[PDB]
Amino acid sequence: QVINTFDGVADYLQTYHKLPDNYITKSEAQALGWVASKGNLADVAPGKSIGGDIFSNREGKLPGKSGSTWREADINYTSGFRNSDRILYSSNWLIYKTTDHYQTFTKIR
Repeated sequence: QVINTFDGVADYLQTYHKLPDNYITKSEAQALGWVASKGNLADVAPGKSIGGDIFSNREGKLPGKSGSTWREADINYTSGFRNSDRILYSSNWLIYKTTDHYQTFTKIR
């Protein structure tokens, strides 16, 4: 099976300290041919979801420890345009969720 659910990815991150093999950055996706406005990710990178890019967190929505960095990954993606579901994970593996395109977050771990 493909690890792309909230619990599946949350557990993987906290245990393996990295995203599963089905995640690729936006820049890797783009170089493969992903064109956001065409929603072709599943055509150009079968089985992959966007994940691993740094999330800025300038709006102070997520709780940053002094030297921590936040990263994000798409959740529940299989085909077409990207959805609004994302998993947010910190340097010390704090896990947050958003289902409203980064408007609001809730802790899941």
